[PDB]
Amino acid sequence: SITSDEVNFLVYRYLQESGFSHSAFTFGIESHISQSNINGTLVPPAALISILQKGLQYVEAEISIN
Amino acid sequence: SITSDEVNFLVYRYLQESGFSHSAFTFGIESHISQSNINGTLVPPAALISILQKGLQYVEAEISIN
Amino acid sequence: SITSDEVNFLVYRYLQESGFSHSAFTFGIESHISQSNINGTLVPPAALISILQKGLQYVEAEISIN
Amino acid sequence: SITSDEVNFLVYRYLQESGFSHSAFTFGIESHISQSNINGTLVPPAALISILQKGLQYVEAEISIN
Repeated sequence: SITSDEVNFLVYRYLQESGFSHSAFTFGIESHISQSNINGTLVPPAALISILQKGLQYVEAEISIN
Repeated sequence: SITSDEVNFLVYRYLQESGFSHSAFTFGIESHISQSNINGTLVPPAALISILQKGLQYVEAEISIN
Repeated sequence: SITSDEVNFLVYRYLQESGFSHSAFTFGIESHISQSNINGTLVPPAALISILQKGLQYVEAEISIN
Repeated sequence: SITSDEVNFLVYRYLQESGFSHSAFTFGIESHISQSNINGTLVPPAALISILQKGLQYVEAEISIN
């Protein structure tokens, strides 16, 4: 909540999923991903795109009560 | 709110800033990033990182209010 | 006899042919390969590999004459 | 005389030397270079560029004795 290694994965995903095969490959290595201790079978599809969408709304909502 | 191009640019930026130039380079070309209708001076640093943090916050904030 | 581009193209091919598809892609862009005055429809397969072989013989036979 | 792995390292070199840093890296991985049985410090600078130059001269020498 939320550490270095992870925002990596969250993104490494984004690349795999969005079809950025190369960028996936390269970032996979540069990120030292296969040493990165997260469980990938236990994090959602399009996990990056979403968590973002919401942080925006969290902003949007902080504007409007104020 | 919140198109591919944007989440892309956010990421590209996270790569540079954090020092993943080898990926930064590859991703930029694969995600046609020179054709970006984004003002990069109008992209604060740690942008991806901090937005992402507000997502998670908004998630906790919904779970604990239930 | 023998330009930068020339060797470059020779390599680019080697990457595609040998199926080093990630690098091929990357090297393509780094070595500004699309701007080249090479006819690719004229570049025989196993281009580099076999040119190497002949070089290596030219070493060996310039040693065995003396 | 002349193995798959051999021509790889040779090129991997050329990439570094040539200041093709990004393609050196990706190809470092894609060609499983850390597993390859060459002593890196037992191959001279501009190794690829030259073995090539000679292979072409050998070709020339063959045409001109006929």
